[PDB]
Amino acid sequence: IVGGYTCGANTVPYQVSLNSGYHFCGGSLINSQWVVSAAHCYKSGIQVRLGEDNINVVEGNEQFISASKSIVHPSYNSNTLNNDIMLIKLKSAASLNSRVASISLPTSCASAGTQCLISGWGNTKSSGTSYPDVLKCLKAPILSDSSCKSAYPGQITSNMFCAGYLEGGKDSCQGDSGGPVVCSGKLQGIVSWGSGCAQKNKPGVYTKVCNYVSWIKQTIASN
Ligand SMILES: *P(=O)(O)[C@@H](NC(=O)OCc1ccccc1)c1ccc(C(=N)N)cc1
Ligand SMILES: [Ca+2]
Repeated sequence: IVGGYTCGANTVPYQVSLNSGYHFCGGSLINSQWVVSAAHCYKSGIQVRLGEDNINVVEGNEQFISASKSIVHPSYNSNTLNNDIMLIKLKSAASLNSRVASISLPTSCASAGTQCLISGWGNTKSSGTSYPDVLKCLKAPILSDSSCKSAYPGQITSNMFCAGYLEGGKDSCQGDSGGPVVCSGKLQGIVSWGSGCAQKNKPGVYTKVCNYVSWIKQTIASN
């Protein structure tokens, strides 16, 4: 996160760190045994890390649980990033408590103008490269389908929305992928792509999670 602020230890109880020896992506816990993230973050050997604030230090509230499985969206296109969503079932269920908690799924899509919260451990600088330790947060608005298309002619599908500031200066960045965009308590977006980070007229682009609620629900009922 570029241009955001330090969240405060465990104030985003649903934020997940995906680690394969090092944090490579973020995620969102959606129930005792499942995490949603971006399908562009798939690889094998993922250990979900819940209860994290500083990812380089054991501070006491973590649950590190290996992935028993991952299901990348059947229609994921890595080239276009259309359908950038994947589900991660945990080896063991997590103990949910005030500091470790699941986010609820959307029953409706959020519209343009709705302010959300994007969080992650990704790069903070659009200057010399710098990765943090503790979770950064950014409050930011979903933009209009039209400004988003105007900003990326030809690349925005119906499962994509933009969120951010066309002025530049605040955005998500490398390493933030797969993590949350929560608006009014609902996980509405998954951090997916953008052109550079925090640049003028190039906002963050997010998987429109409301489009997948049915697939998610059906997958968790059978896996
Ligand atoms: P994420 O992996 O942290 C990152 N996306 C990533 O680099 O891969 C997708 C990609 C597709 C096409 C060209 C480049 C990258 C990411 C997430 C959010 C932003 C952002 N500016 N909001 C940037 C990169
Ligand atoms: Ca930690």
